[PDB]
Amino acid sequence: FFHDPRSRELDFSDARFKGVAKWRFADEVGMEYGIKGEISKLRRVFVVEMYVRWNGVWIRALFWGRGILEMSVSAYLDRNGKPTCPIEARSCYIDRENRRYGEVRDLRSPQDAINKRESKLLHMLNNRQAIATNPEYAYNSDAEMVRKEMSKPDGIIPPGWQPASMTDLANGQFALLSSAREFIQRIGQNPSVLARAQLARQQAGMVDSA
Amino acid sequence: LANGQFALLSSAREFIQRIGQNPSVLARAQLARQQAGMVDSA
Amino acid sequence: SKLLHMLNNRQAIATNPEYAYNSDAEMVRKEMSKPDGIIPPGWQPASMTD
Amino acid sequence: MITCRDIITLGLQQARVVPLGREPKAKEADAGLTVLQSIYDSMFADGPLGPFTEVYATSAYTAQENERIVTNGAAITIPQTITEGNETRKPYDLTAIIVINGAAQENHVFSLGRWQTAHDLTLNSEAPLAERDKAGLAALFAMEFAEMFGAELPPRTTARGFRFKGAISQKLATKRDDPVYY
Amino acid sequence: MITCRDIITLGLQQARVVPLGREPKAKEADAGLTVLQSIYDSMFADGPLGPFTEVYATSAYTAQENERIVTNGAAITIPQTITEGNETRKPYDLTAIIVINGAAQENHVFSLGRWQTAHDLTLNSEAPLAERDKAGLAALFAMEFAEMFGAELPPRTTARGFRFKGAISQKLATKRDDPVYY
Amino acid sequence: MITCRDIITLGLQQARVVPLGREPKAKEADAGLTVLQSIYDSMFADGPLGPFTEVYATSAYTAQENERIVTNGAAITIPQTITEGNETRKPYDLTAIIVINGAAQENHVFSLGRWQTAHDLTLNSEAPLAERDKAGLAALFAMEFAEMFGAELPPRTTARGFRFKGAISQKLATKRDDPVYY
Repeated sequence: FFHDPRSRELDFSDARFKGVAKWRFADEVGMEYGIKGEISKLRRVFVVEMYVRWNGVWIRALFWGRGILEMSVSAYLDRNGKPTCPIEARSCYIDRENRRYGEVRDLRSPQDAINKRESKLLHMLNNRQAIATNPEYAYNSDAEMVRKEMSKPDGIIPPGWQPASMTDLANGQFALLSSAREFIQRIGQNPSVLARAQLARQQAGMVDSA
Repeated sequence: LANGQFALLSSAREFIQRIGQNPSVLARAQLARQQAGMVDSA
Repeated sequence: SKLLHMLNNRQAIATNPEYAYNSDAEMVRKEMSKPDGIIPPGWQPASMTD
Repeated sequence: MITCRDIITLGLQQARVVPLGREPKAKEADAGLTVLQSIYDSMFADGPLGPFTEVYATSAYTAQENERIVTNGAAITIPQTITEGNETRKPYDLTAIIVINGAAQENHVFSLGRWQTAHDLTLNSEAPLAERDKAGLAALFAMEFAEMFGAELPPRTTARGFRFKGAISQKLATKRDDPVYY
Repeated sequence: MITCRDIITLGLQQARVVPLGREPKAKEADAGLTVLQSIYDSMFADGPLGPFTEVYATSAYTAQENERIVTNGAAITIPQTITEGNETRKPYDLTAIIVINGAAQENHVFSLGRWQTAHDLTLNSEAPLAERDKAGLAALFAMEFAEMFGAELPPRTTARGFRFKGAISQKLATKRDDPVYY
Repeated sequence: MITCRDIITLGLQQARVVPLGREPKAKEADAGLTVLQSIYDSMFADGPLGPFTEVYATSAYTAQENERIVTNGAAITIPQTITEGNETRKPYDLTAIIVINGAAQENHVFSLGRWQTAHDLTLNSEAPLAERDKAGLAALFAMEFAEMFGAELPPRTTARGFRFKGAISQKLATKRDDPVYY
């Protein structure tokens, strides 16, 4: 679908032109409008319809990358008698500068905070960072080889290294994921999927999706 | 860091029952499934 | 966003100014805040989990 | 211009092995050069001058901050000014640049408006980053250099040198932003 | 006008190495200058004189508070009065200004109604911020300068010098606002 | 080119057994070679030069990082550049390569843009990875080599050598990535 900018309204009343802008097969275009081929099989072209208000009338035109194919006054009338467009459409929400977002423009910021606050905890509850304590018995084996021996349960650890794990500030993460598993259920997952007996959904659930 | 793993498996045994195992296998009396269970599988 | 910033970072204080003051300062406290880290001696991970 | 031999003269009469007003001899002030070279060379390798970034370009590359250049034949120019979107600033305080050809290392460090040189440090050339303090750099030198002689440094001036090592291991001079209340 | 050599004379007879009433000699009062220069120069670099702000302007710029000027050819004028919306005040107590040309640093500090100078500090020029106390600045000097000689400072007057270093590391003289009950 | 005998000369006058300016004799500077060989050979076997990977190929194989080659008759070439999808980089800092024929081990190590050799280390050949510091490698040598004589190293310079052993046991010089907030 293909409309103009500078159309503030979500019913497309203020629009000047609207069209369909498709991809077709080159067989089923040239052998439909008399254009000769390659101007192989399954070659794709880019024909595009267009309903432009050119003066008081509505011109219908359809063209491609070179030349037009047909162009005439639109055949369909309206309730006033004058020729108009048949294309009709509607958007969900509008912004100050002309954006057309939907419903899942929201539920992205509260949904990247469930996927990310889950992979942080899985990374933090398997790894034990290793600090050096005695710089004579330590500084002897290695550094990066030793902390991979602390994080797996079948390991041998040399002397002088201390397994200081980050099993703190994880109860601050569980209480911060569970604040975003609950908002994602309260702004989005209202449409009669929450489980009262036809009162907390007949007047309380269907008025937020009105 | 095993009580941090039990609290992270039990967060995935509960989501797997809430997105998938809705189709009238959860156990109200023909209200939490006649208008609440069969509208997610619509 | 204050809590998300405060529950991933552990500010590092200097304790022993001979084994510390040797590696770096700003490189060390980025090794405390990530779980796959190596920490030199002389630095103490005082976090703000209060 | 604080020369290299002013530190070794100040370092030796710091640990009270040469008297006040007399200068070191030839064998004393030529063993101190090899150990004062060693402390400056162990600061760019892996020490308080910050981590470095690997790069390998055989072209007319110009160096960035904290970047260890290991090119073989090239023209590596240390920048004087940096334009980050017409924010024409000088480089940060104490950020180093290494350029390594086949066998010759040339380190660099920018301390107070000037690129110090800090390689092949002879007995006449100026010492890098000794403009910040002169009697603090001669106490970190003479802390372990005095152990070949009998003496050792007193504790009121030993902890002076451990302040100078920590004044360049933190880079806390440049003002930074306040807490935010986000 | 408290000269530089009054501190070194007071500093040496503080640590009871020269007697009362006699003056230091030539070699004694010329090694103390290089170490009294070093403590004043290690206070503007990174020390209790506060953090500094980077700037690079090649114009007729006038300096602000706590701003390290690293211009190359310019006319940098230290301000005397500051008009913050006809609040024509003097600058705050102990706030510094650095101006750095090609190779010459000139620090500045405003202590009690006057910009002290604190660079290239010779044996005749006045010492910066010694009007606040004279026998406290000669105990911070002679605390570590006495270690080249045999003696050391007694503990009743050592802790006098650690009060003077903390009296300028806090800037707690200027009155500030009360708690608020918000 | 820092030779092997410069370390043994610096190591012996570090522990103050030979005086300043005089060189070791023949029997002293030939027992120190067998023990300086032993510390370099106990770093590739099982020590701070990282774990190694077994391989057995009898072909024209070219070596990778950290790979102990135990071929019998072959042409094993140590790589100079590595192309990981046109990321034509040099190898990492301090990563070793071992090649073992029938009875001759030849270790290798890449420290600052050059493959050091570190085998059959004679009295004229250069010491591996002594460009990083010279007076730190002579304190790890002379820490236990001085025990055959009467003396021992002082504690201000003993802890210098335990920094050099930890500066190559961590490989913390190369900059790595920040925390992520995943």
